[PDB]
Amino acid sequence: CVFCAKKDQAIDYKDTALLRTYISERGKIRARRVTGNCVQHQRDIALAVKNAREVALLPFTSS
Amino acid sequence: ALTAEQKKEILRSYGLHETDTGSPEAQIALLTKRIADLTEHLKVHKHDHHSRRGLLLLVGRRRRLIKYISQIDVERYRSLIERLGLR
Amino acid sequence: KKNVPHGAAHIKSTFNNTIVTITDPQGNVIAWASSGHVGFKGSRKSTPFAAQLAAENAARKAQDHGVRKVDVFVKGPGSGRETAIRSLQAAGLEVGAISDVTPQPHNGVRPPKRRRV
Amino acid sequence: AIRKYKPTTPGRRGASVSDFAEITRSTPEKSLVRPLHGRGGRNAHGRITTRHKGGGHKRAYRMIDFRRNDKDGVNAKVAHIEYDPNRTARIALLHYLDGEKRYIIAPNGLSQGDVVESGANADIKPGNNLPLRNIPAGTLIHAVELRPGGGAKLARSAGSSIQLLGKEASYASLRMPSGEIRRVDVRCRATVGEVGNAEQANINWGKAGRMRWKGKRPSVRGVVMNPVDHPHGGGEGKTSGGRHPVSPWGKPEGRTRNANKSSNKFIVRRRR
Amino acid sequence: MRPYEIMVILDPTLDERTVAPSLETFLNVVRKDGGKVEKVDIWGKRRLAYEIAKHAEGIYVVIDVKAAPATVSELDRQLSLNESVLRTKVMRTDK
RNA sequence: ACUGCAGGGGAGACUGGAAUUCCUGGUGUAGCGGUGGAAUGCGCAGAUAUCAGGAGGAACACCGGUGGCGAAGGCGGGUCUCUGGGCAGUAACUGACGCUGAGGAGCGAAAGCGUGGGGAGCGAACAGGAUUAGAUACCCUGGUAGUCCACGCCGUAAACGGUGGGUACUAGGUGUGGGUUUCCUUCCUUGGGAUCCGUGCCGUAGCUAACGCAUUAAGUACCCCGCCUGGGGAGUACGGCC
Ligand SMILES: [Mg+2]
Ligand SMILES: [Mg+2]
Ligand SMILES: [Mg+2]
Ligand SMILES: [Mg+2]
Ligand SMILES: [Mg+2]
Ligand SMILES: [Mg+2]
Ligand SMILES: [Mg+2]
Ligand SMILES: [Mg+2]
Ligand SMILES: [Mg+2]
Ligand SMILES: [Mg+2]
Ligand SMILES: [Mg+2]
Ligand SMILES: [Mg+2]
Ligand SMILES: [Mg+2]
Ligand SMILES: [Mg+2]
Ligand SMILES: [Mg+2]
Ligand SMILES: [Mg+2]
Ligand SMILES: [Mg+2]
Ligand SMILES: [Mg+2]
Ligand SMILES: [Mg+2]
Ligand SMILES: [Mg+2]
Ligand SMILES: [Mg+2]
Ligand SMILES: [Mg+2]
Ligand SMILES: [Mg+2]
Ligand SMILES: [Mg+2]
Ligand SMILES: [Mg+2]
Ligand SMILES: [Mg+2]
Ligand SMILES: [Mg+2]
Ligand SMILES: [Mg+2]
Ligand SMILES: [Mg+2]
Ligand SMILES: [Mg+2]
Ligand SMILES: [Mg+2]
Ligand SMILES: [Mg+2]
Ligand SMILES: [Mg+2]
Ligand SMILES: [Mg+2]
Ligand SMILES: [Mg+2]
Ligand SMILES: [Mg+2]
Ligand SMILES: [Zn+2]
Repeated sequence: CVFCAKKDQAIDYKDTALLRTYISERGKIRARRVTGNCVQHQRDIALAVKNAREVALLPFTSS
Repeated sequence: ALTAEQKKEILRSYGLHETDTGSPEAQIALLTKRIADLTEHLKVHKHDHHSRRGLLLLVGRRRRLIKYISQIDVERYRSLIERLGLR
Repeated sequence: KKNVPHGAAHIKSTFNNTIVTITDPQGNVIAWASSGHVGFKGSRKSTPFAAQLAAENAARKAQDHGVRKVDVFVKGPGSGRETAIRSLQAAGLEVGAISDVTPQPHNGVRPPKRRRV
Repeated sequence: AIRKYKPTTPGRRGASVSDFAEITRSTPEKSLVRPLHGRGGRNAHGRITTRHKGGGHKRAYRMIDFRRNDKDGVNAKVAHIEYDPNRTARIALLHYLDGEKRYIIAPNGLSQGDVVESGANADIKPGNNLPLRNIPAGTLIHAVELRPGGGAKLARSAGSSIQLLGKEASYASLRMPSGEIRRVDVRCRATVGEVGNAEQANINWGKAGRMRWKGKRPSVRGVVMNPVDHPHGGGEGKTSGGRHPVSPWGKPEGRTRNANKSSNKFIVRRRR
Repeated sequence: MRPYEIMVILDPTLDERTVAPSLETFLNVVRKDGGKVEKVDIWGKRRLAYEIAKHAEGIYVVIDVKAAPATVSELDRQLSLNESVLRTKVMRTDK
């Protein structure tokens, strides 16, 4: 888990450069087992991705 | 709710000796404040059954404590009833 | 009497039929020959042979209108989903890119009940 | 909001009445009152043109302001919510800051004491009156004008509202309470919000006398008349009318709107 | 008073000049109620990931206010009521 | 009590996009739909298909699991407001204030009921087609109540772990969620050990008719409560309460 490995690296819905990973090529959130995030940081990533999609910084579906 | 300082005014007013937090009187005062506040919460949101259950648990605990203080010292019991309220 | 050099091919392949429609890049249809339009009927409309026949019919009808290259959008859980592309290729058209546009709800409308067959 | 009578007499068994809890100052404003007299459904010839009217309590008209044009930018304060026998909605008395008294139809959520604004620079709050150009789409409005400066005509009953659909060039699209899509000029005015007293339709009048008070006279079914009086009359026992249902003047049921009326250009979809 | 972070998307037809003074009124509605406005950072035009109100562009602004909940509710009601605002998103920078 | 911690726990308000349906317009022409195979059906008065715009309701893909929270029923689009409980650490406070609980009260899936609203999709009843000896069904085409919302009622489920609550004790092995913590403190490993609270699998003693349970007991004991006494008749009649 990167966020456990190095602390004080905030997850936020405005940091699209960090959220570009953890989303598939089609814009779907990557599974926990393929990114190695812990449960809490996986939840944080999913929340940030959902908010970014909602506020239109990321596509809902990059078909 | 009941932030730290908010509990502090109650503890200063109802505790016994400058550090009392677990006496029956202090506990009954805190429970009464929580019960009141949760009652104004429940006047709106009539369908918050999950919080009404917490209200019920607090009421039960306060009833045990009032019974205990009545058993142990009726004068303290009477003074606390007059300071807070009954029935 | 039209002339559209570049177009799009939509192939809707269901469990019961297949429809091939050729449009201009703006969404206006040129030719649309389908599996039932080709001589077929009933459950034969789902076989890959019917799909490739319909693809040939549509491809030649569009070439008659002046199409040389089509982009392909396929959708549906059909069987002729690749045979139609192959027929479009080997009936005088070049396809290039192929896209999947099967509609995927985000857990929306309730589906019909499961068949107890 | 509806109070139910106890079944003390046969005439009050299922009856109900308003609680009148929103009403303050049970008396009207003396300078805004004009007289009315009943007409029994009689026209200038003295003949009955509308049946089933007459009787009923004496009423006094209260001057309702349906224009709201001359006080743009002047704010008003709601002083009282009062009863009005002439409509189903309650009315509010406004004290303008210049010192003028006016009645407007009380919207939903216009408690006494609130401030009310008019004109293009007013907030989108219940009781504010704006031109349709200034109201964002998707808003519930009432007391809408059909022509600029013509006065409020649409959505004045209790509980009514009009849902503003959108403004294209110079026309607004409205969904009226009947559910039909009409198109009006964007220079028309409307009041923001929904008309109050929305629960009054649940009132059960208990007895015939209570309707006589409101001024409705009894209605005789046409099938228990004689053939000279109604097309449904006649028969030996009781009948269904010996023909397809018709009006007392022989008109059959069916659409009665003029087919080539001049306002068809403004009607997008007829009601369902 | 709590720390809130309001991010706004505005109509691309607006020029990036009058945007700073335009929202000063929505900031004064907070200042009168007795809040603080720390950073009013502006991002400028960016291409939205999808069509919002038939605009493929928009001006992103972050408000970063700190005031009472009723004041913030009044603020975002006024913004959503405004015609130049496309989207509004209010969050708490603390828990 | 203080300090931290995790959480689809609850209620209210606002709000997002995918998709289905319908409406308007463009292109366009003869089929579409459906099945084991068909027919009913829709269409040729311009359908299906495809593109743009609009309306409206309901459910929230990926995250997502065996995982979390809740007394149970149950709980996952987002944000804000209000609100309940749990765990760990400290040991600051009270000083047995505990446990259970007949009756009683509250909560309690879905279907159902009342008043009002809403109604995309699905779909009891109902209709047609098909199959069949028949087909009041299964399959197909439609389709009303209902499903949704507000406010009340109802009080039942294979409401299940088919296992009442509390407490102590009795080998281990191996996953996973939430803490604390020295040492190995970098062996950067966020690995190992120790401890507390959960949630799984496997296993000794022991228990069991057997199946199996097995530190989350169905083992060893103590406290309180509910229930059983052959199968039907019957959770039915009569009486009563709601
Ligand atoms: Mg005369
Ligand atoms: Mg009449
Ligand atoms: Mg009659
Ligand atoms: Mg007679
Ligand atoms: Mg006569
Ligand atoms: Mg006659
Ligand atoms: Mg007759
Ligand atoms: Mg007769
Ligand atoms: Mg007869
Ligand atoms: Mg009849
Ligand atoms: Mg609700
Ligand atoms: Mg429809
Ligand atoms: Mg069309
Ligand atoms: Mg179409
Ligand atoms: Mg001591
Ligand atoms: Mg108990
Ligand atoms: Mg009992
Ligand atoms: Mg209940
Ligand atoms: Mg139900
Ligand atoms: Mg109902
Ligand atoms: Mg019924
Ligand atoms: Mg109803
Ligand atoms: Mg159906
Ligand atoms: Mg069916
Ligand atoms: Mg039948
Ligand atoms: Mg039972
Ligand atoms: Mg269950
Ligand atoms: Mg049982
Ligand atoms: Mg137990
Ligand atoms: Mg036990
Ligand atoms: Mg474990
Ligand atoms: Mg035995
Ligand atoms: Mg086992
Ligand atoms: Mg046993
Ligand atoms: Mg019985
Ligand atoms: Mg009985
Ligand atoms: Zn982590």
